[PDB]
Amino acid sequence: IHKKTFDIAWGDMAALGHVNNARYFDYFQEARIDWLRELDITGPVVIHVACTFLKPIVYPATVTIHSKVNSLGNSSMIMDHDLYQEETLMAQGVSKIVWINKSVPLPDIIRNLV
Amino acid sequence: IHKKTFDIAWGDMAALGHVNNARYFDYFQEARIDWLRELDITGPVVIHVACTFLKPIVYPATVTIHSKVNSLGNSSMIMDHDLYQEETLMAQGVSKIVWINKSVPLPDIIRNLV
Amino acid sequence: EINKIIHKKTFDIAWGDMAALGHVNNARYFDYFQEARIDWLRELDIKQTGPVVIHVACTFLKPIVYPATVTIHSKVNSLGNSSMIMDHDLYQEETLMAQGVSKIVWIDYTQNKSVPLPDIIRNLV
Amino acid sequence: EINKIIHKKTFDIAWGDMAALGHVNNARYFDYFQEARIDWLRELDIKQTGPVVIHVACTFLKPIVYPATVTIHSKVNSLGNSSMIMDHDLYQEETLMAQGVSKIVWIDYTQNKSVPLPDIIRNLV
Repeated sequence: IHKKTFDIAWGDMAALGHVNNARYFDYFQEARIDWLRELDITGPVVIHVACTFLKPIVYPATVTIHSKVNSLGNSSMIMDHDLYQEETLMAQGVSKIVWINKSVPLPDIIRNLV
Repeated sequence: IHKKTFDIAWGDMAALGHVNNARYFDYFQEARIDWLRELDITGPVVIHVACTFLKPIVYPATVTIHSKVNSLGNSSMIMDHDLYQEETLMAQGVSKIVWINKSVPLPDIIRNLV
Repeated sequence: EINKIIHKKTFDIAWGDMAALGHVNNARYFDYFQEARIDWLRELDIKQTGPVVIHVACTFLKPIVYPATVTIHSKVNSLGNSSMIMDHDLYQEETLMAQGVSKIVWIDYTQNKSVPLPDIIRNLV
Repeated sequence: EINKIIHKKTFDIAWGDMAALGHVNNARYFDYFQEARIDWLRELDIKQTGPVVIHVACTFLKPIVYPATVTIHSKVNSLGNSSMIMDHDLYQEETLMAQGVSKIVWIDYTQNKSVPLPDIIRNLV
């Protein structure tokens, strides 16, 4: 639903030779900001973030983050990021985003991302 | 069980004025490496990592990561990181670490961290 | 010959690149010059003996702000026996936001001994 | 007076600071000088008008490797009307791993106009 291609930086690599896991969260966050900026987004805050590391990534690489929403509970949402190197899936991201200091019903430009 | 005090860097702050969430994973990872280095640790790999963001952090700050293990299923472990600013809890980290490309029984210097 | 722009790299600023006071951290600029330089050496087919950075500098003429698409135009000069200098001009649109400089030396990595510059770089005279 | 070490900061290298080829990335050095400089200005009680970095440089004499405890000894010179220079020597143990330099200018932030240096810095003559 939202796609972002980009290249791994040589300095995103940690000493044992592949992307630091923490940079995966820099990647998912940029992807989230990008998408929200397209949508022209009282605000969200990330309450939770997680990654599952399937395959380690090496320089050089071109990768693509397929972002999608998967549940809206009013005032809350869950958002998935899938990180592909070529057709291979290298990691799964998942963020819980809330709207706000108290809970405001979900914007209506995302209710509509369905 | 493992404690690490340290100071937030001015450049760990993102534009809206408080620590980038992604740096929380730099913090938990260093804490994990530190501890494993004390323990003198075929190897682990992080398969999963997650954070829950309770309170945002601002410069300057002194914070402390209380790390502990919480389940060993042979060949797997779950490790918690709790990040305190003063006596206040600012976020909860949780990593799943596995030993290895196939599953080796858990080292015996961690079985012993009980 | 030398002081010509032999490399141009376009890209976008990550929202995380920004420091607290609302412009790009200045350490990150070096991350950008570092990427322009590595990409350029890949063109040339360069990647046990090889380049290391002995010095690097940057002058900050204008601050950069998210969102932003910048371009780095790289040129080279001062080739010595092992050494070479590489200037980077970082543009946003038509405006020059910063001028970088990085001195690179060729060594034997395992033996840390200075070693004469590759031929493919020498031919840029 | 000026060129004396007026600041010393001890710390440890993060395992993440290292770049692929097994020593500390060179952008991160600037993160260290940046922290030494901010800490020093906090001593002096410095934090709408204030310092910005116009230039920053570093010479890399020896590579740093994880694990490592380093010390940055900072000194100042070349005070001008708005400008000042600040040298950083980065030590591991008794060995000098890199020499940094950073030129700072005092401005009005909202108005980007050069402004005369604070008195508390001037008194270091």
